[PDB]
Amino acid sequence: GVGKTVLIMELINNVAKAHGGYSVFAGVGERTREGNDLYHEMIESGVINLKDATSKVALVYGQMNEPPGARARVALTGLTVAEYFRDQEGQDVLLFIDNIFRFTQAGSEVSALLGRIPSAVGYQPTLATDMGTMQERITTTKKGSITSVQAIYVPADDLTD
Amino acid sequence: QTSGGPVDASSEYQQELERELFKLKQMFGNADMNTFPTFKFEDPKFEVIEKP
Amino acid sequence: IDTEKSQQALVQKRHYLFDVQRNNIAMALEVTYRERLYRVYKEVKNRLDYHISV
Amino acid sequence: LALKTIDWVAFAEIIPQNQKAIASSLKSWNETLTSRLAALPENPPAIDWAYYKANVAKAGLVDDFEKKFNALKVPVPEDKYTAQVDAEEKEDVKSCAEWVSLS
Repeated sequence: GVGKTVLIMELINNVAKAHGGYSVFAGVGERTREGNDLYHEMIESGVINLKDATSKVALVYGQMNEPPGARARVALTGLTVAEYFRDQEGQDVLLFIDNIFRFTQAGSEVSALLGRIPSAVGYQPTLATDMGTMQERITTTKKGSITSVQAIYVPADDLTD
Repeated sequence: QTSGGPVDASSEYQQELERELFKLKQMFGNADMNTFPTFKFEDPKFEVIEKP
Repeated sequence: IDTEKSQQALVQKRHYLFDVQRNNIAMALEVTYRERLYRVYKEVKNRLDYHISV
Repeated sequence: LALKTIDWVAFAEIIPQNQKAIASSLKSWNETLTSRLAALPENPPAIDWAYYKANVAKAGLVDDFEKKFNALKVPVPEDKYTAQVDAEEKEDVKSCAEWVSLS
């Protein structure tokens, strides 16, 4: 209900203008309908330019109809295309992750497929290290910085999940 | 044999050195740090402190 | 009579306002002087160690 | 830095009711100067060239930079304000001396 795509697009615009930072948007486990909606809203509002080279965001999408491996590595794909900007252009990149809980649950599905024994509630035994090996690359190095805006879903409304 | 080439036949590793030193200078100072500094000073404000 | 005497005592103690003006002016200018000292000191050391670091 | 001994509400007995804010504002400023002078030392810690001559690879840049330093006159601030308040105090001493004479 509340306008969140507008806040995301405005953060992209501002960070591109105030600083010189480009943005990356990862689409972990996203609904293809909402992905198309976001693509067209960002084309309309000028953040994406189909006819010039003045686009301020790169898009990476792993939809919901993709195997758990895709949905698990798509956040890393976005992280890599942002790390390039940071470490080779000294920019202050903005990396969005449209849902981090779907990243967690895709890792859970992957580890389940590989035959590993689940842990508390059913998540992977490597939940903390899998989250860490990703989030530890969103840092501020001596070359630049990556600031991450990660939409969060709280399952069953339990903040202790 | 490298007095003829400061960084041993590179023509590379410079594109990043310029950026790194850019940060280096940029926040070590924002002037001609090679120079000696000339100083503008400012001195305090004051008001009517006698009995009005 | 006693009220007059108390007024006399107060107006005797009067001079603290002026000597406080004095103290504040002195302290302010001393602070400014030492701040200039440290300004120039810090910044020339900053140039020097900039050269060292690079 | 020579300073004057001070009582504080002895300073508030004498302050009239038209400039209380001015008075305790000067009080607050006094406290700001107390802590601020108490914080930093008197003189800056001078710097050794041996660590700065055996380190810099530039030609004598250490020596001429620090020579300009050790040959620098920093502008000493001047009072320009104690005399006027001293004269004001003398005049008030006169005024209230005659007041107490009448009384």
